[PDB]
Amino acid sequence: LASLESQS
Amino acid sequence: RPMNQLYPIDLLTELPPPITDLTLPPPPLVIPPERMLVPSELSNASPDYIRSTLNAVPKNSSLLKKSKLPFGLVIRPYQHLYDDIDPPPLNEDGLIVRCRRCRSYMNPFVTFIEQGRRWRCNFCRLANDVPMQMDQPKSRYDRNEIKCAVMEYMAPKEYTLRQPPPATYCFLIDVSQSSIKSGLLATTINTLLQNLDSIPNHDERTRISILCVDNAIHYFKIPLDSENINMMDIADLEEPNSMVVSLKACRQNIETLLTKIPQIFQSNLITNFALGPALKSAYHLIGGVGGKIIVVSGTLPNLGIGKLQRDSFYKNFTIDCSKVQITVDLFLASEDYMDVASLSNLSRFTAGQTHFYPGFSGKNPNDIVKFSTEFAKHISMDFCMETVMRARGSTGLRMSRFYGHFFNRSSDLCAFSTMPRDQSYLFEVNVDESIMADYCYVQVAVLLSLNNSQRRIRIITLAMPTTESLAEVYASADQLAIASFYNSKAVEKALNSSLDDARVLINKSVQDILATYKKEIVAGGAPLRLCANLRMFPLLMHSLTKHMAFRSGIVPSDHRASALNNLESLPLKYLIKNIYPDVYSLHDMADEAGLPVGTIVLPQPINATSSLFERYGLYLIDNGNELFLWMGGDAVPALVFDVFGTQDIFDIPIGKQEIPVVENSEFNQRVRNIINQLRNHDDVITYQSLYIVRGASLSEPVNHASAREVATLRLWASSTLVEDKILNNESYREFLQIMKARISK
Ligand SMILES: [Zn+2]
Repeated sequence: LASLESQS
Repeated sequence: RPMNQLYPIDLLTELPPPITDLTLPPPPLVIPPERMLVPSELSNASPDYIRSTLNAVPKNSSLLKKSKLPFGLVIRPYQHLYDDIDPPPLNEDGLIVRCRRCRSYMNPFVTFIEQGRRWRCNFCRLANDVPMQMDQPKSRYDRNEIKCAVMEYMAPKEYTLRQPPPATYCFLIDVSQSSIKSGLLATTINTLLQNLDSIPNHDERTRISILCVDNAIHYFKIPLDSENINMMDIADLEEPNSMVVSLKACRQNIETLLTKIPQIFQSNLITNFALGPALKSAYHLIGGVGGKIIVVSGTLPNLGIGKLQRDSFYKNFTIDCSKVQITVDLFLASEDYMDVASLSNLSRFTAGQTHFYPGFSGKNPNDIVKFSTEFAKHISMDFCMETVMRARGSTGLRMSRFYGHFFNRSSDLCAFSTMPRDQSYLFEVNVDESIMADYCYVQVAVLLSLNNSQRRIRIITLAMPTTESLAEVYASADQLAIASFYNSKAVEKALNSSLDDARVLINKSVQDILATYKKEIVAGGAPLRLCANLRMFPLLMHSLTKHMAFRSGIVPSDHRASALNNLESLPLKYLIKNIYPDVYSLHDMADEAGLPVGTIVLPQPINATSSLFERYGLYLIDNGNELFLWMGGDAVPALVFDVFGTQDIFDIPIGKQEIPVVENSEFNQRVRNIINQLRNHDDVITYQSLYIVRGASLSEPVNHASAREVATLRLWASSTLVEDKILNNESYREFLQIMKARISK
């Protein structure tokens, strides 16, 4: 879900 | 600029210590109105959400290493058990302005350049394009992200992979024999029964499940109330619909079941509790969407995988949980060994919590009260799911360590399968490259799924001045934050190295500082110098060493682990009180004290030393865990009367018991008043039991049985006054002297 928080 | 100034003091001249400082706000955050787009108090982050150990950040590494002051962040995303209380401003339009490179969020510290067409990121100075959407009767400057440091957003579709989950609860209950006789089962059932409407159900979707466990795992199928018991046993310990049901759609049935349970295992003679297998059962029961497995027990795991003796299967369980967003809560209640040191790892690494009830026994009407209250408040607590928290730092700042309950392996990202409301956290910050600007910043972000089927993002942006002046670094140090930092370092040193190492570490934190201030800052005699804003640090670290979590001497394994678990997750305000107690002088209480202003007025606190305990006075101690009502042995029959009804002080209630209501005694009402005020908190579930202790008189009579029971109280209560010499540990006065001796030549 870091993928989502970073929105990179 | 208005940089906070150094206020030199002599610690040796402040005894007893000015304990009123424990309640002062940290040093100011010196930021002029220009650095802020919309200058207001709300423009910079409040200390209630985030507190830096340093509010005047060293402008480079060499200066930070020289200060010997740690750089950390006490972070507390939520402020109350229920979200409807004092929430931050909420954004709904869906516009989320974020820097293309660092990915930080739009905040009060960005700068609009070139006709406000593009914004310069305050974290990485990149030039970003201002969405034209940022100007749709209000302007861009009426938007929370630009007005507030602490605000929230309604996350767009691209911040969710799957649809927000329903709050799901699985109660893994111990129906073994130890649980029947202690009454833990009854108390647990009754409490669920009395609070099925206290459980959060903001979207009518909350789902519940129930597992009773002894040597086998007992399930239950629950029909919709509309279509009007089924117990499914499973002894194969090597081994959905209607198991995890809608609290609303099956309310009566859930109630009907809960009422029967106690009858079922009523004559249970089995002493087994297959926690491990039960956990896996619960796991498969909710792994689909994720949720909370809440365990209640008073019997050490003794069957199946995970059994313990007077492990590491759990540590693997937590890793699996991180995969399916599951959190584990533990309520351990019994007179027998429960190995909290080991079970606490379940909660610890899943973002949950562990609560231990030493000596629990339904035979004591007061035991039930504590467990029941805390349990109820616990299940009434709001929480998030699929949450992840990250702290970004401006150029030069790096988050290195992360403390508190949650899952974190090799990232700067902390995962909360569910994020509770009652805990606190801490991030260690490093300064790598030298900072060029006169300000550095830290932005905490929380990508969460609330228990209302909503996806949100909570942001906390903090701005701090930079400085090359050591003096300035010190003048802006947050003693309570710093104390917190070392508290965590201590829990790590212990839970990983050794208790003694911990003490050694705690005492050094104080030495390094006292030594550093001395040599790096510049008439008198021989004082112990330090600035006013750090004037409580030595006392706290010293006091910390006497805490049940770090004490030298004997401390039962469970109590020690419990103490350590609590200290590491408690909110700053409650951590300081757990280390240093609020003590109240009641017999000479002010007339307002004890009565409202429905909030009661409390007396001013007195230092934590028995030097103030006159032998004819009344004192009340609050250490955050319990309350101690100490009545001097030489109490005048009049006082003894106003409080317990009798004039005979040797007739007083002893031990864990409440104060009786003495009608036509305003004083008895004021005491009982203060007690209940100390019990009301909307940010923690803690229910503080009362222990009534009788001091010693000059003419103390014969009661050999009690003598034993009572010596234990006077001892326990005595050990709370952390300023006194206790056993092989020196007084605070001496502690200070010893330090002067060490930082000298
Ligand atoms: Zn940036």
